[PDB]
Amino acid sequence: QTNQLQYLLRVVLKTLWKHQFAWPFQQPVDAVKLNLPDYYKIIKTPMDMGTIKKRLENNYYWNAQECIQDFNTMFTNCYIYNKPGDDIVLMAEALEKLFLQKINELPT
Amino acid sequence: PKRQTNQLQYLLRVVLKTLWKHQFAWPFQQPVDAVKLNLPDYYKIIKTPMDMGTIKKRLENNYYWNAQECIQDFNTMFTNCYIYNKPGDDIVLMAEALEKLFLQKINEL
Amino acid sequence: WKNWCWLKRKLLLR
Repeated sequence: QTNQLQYLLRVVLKTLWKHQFAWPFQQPVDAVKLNLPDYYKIIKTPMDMGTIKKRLENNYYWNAQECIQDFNTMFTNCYIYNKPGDDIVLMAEALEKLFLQKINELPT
Repeated sequence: PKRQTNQLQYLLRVVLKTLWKHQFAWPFQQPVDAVKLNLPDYYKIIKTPMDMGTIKKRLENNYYWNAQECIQDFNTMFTNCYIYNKPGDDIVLMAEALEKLFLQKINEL
Repeated sequence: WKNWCWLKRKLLLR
């Protein structure tokens, strides 16, 4: 699915990347550097937009569903690790709503 | 106390060094970037921003006239946190601990 | 203690 993956990179990911809420999700959560000793115990599948970007740029995805799954993992990780009403959850919910608006227009 | 350079050196070498090593000091070691942190009304509520990183470089570079001016910046930093946030917030519990330690150490000037 | 790392930590604190 070359065309769907090209859209995920140039439209979906780029749109989220340019939002001012993107920065907490643009690189992996380094739990050691961030002094989060419990992060890897709770979150078993870390994921971020920087990793998604490199996977799209290096053709590591075989279809669009693989890429969409990584986006959802990123969002759920944030919802699981943080509480409702946390500032970062507000940012993630807005980014996910934005994500779903662009996934509606995915080509066939 | 006439030698105000000495009291300021104590604030830097003893007071600030002790606070800097506290486990709850880190939220106050850089200026609050209200845009990046999505705090849209922060600069409207807080008119005199202050942080320990700014106090540190001011102490190191001979900015203050006397110790009370430096103490005034510490108090502004703490009150800013109390004003903008709600009682019982995690960051307020951290500010209260630093302030208690701060007031504990300035007694020994 | 600075830049992104400090900001992230700062964000998670709220």
